[PDB]
Amino acid sequence: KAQPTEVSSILEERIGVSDEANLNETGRVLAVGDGIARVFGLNNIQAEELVEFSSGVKGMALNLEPGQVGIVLFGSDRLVKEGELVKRTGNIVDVPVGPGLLGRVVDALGNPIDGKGPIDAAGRSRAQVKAPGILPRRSVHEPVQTGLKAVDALVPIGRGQRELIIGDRQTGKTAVALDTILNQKRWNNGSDESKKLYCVYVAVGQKRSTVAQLVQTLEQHDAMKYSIIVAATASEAAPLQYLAPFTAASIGEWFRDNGKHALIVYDDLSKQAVAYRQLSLLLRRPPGREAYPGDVFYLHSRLLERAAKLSEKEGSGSLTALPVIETQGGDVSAYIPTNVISITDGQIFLEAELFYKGIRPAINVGLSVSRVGSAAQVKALKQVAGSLKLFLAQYREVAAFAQFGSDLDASTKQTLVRGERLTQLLKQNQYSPLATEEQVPLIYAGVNGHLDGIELSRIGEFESSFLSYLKSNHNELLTEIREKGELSKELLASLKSATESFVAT
Amino acid sequence: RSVLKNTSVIDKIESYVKQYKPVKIDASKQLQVIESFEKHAMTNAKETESLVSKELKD
Amino acid sequence: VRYEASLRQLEQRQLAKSVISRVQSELGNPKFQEKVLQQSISEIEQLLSK
Ligand SMILES: Nc1ncnc2c1ncn2[C@@H]1O[C@H](COP(=O)(O)OP(=O)(O)OP(=O)(O)O)[C@@H](O)[C@H]1O
Repeated sequence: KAQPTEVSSILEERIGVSDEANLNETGRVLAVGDGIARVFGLNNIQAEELVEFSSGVKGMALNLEPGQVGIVLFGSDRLVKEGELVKRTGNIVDVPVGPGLLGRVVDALGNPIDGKGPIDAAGRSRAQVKAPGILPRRSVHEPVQTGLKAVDALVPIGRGQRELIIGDRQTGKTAVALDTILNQKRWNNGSDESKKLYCVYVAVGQKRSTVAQLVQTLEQHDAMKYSIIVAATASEAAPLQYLAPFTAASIGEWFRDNGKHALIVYDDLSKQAVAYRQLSLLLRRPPGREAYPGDVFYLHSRLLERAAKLSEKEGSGSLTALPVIETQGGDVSAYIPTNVISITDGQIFLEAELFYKGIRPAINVGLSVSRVGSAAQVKALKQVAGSLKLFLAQYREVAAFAQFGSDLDASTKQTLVRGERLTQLLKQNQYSPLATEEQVPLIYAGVNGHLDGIELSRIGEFESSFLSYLKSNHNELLTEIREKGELSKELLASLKSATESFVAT
Repeated sequence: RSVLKNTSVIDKIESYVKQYKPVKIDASKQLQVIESFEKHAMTNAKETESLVSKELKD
Repeated sequence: VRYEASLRQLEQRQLAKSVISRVQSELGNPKFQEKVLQQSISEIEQLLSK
């Protein structure tokens, strides 16, 4: 209505700034080609200072020289014209942080693209913040319940444990962190903030239609009330795609330094490396391996180091990071991923053939591992999955061994049958997260060989059948697993009886 | 309701729901055929029970 | 509520083409002439602040 004209006219009153508009920055643009611009003047400019051109496009002054300063653009060069007037902000590049960012969808600069008006920001924060030192940290001791079966079973995640999701094109990578965010609805509907866990998804270099459908889907399952989307789509400039994950990392630091717990998801760092080498080659800087500048390790390094678990002295904040790396044909020896593997605290490899067999999630257990996840696994899951990874590696040993058609003893054929049941067990449809109380009895049935008499095709209906069985009947045991997160011997035997009851069908 | 500033129907559909707030009563209709089913049940059950309690000691 | 937000956005884009109408109203004026004195007194106010 006219209330937008009211708000815009109050902003016209601010437009008061003209009465104190004596900028000590303005200088002419010498040249501006190939995503860069040399500007004369600006003799009190700062290093990595945000400036704004006369055509409204902002920029970061990245390299300072006696004579000129090279400023990168934050958009197309079609708007910037030679010889114009370049006002400096007066600031190193900062972004809005605050709670009102939840639900909104912004650019790399916090300017919202959802069309939902301005941003209720609680402050501005620099992009290239130092990562915290070794002393205000703590080893992770709190779980991140992703809701997926084999993820929460085999590779548990601590609050702040930097875990890589690596895979290939169209291999179910995005759906993993997506359903993790959807699992976080359990406690974001709750009330304890230390149980709560806030979600920031960083879509860079991707299709705007894809991001729109993702935001749509997060509104359908109502994850949006705790979600923050950072869009750096492929139409936009390479420095925006370079810059945006640092900004979202600053947002995660805003949540972490408030004592709260937060989750950031990078998707993908691969295109960020493409944008960064696009920058560096347009900086005329020499490349190294696979035409990348040698600091690209330092790039994703200095990005991902700003994510850990704060100690109690800092208020016990945490920030967990989920990077995504698209590789080329299952290669794990390209220069870009081998850098990331040297940074993150573990790997979640998605084999293309397993999803080609429709096994979704397509987890290669033999490659995927976490380093310190076992310290923060759910204690019941830590009780019930000790033999599980051993048995699955055992079944993997006889997986390639059984292809020759040779008959075997009852031990290895037993492991073959039970590992087939466990393999067909851990499939899980999209948008179907599972609580820990739900994940425990499937593991307890899978360990104790009860699935062996069941048909291999019958396992999928058996899962939902036994779950609805327990939710109908042994709902008290579900509450016990919820409250304790730890199975006593009495809970163990009651669980055994409750299983073997429905195992009789 | 106050989210929609152009309300115009929310009173209508709200009083429509409060109108049909007595939705429909349930169906506790079986008290005559169901007791006949459990009558045949108790019949054949006590037949079986008396026969096996005799024939065990027999 | 969906149509309410849709109507707000249609109002906003019709006021955007009304902003075009306002600009075309502002273009043909001797505000072009008078507003030079605006800048004059203004720059007086800014430079007399220091
Ligand atoms: N558990 C699942 N249930 C149903 N569909 C799934 C599941 N896992 C993966 N998929 C399918 O895999 C396809 C790819 O999803 P996703 O985008 O996560 O893969 P990706 O490797 O991340 O692709 P991109 O990297 O291009 O986003 C989707 O079409 C989705 O339907």
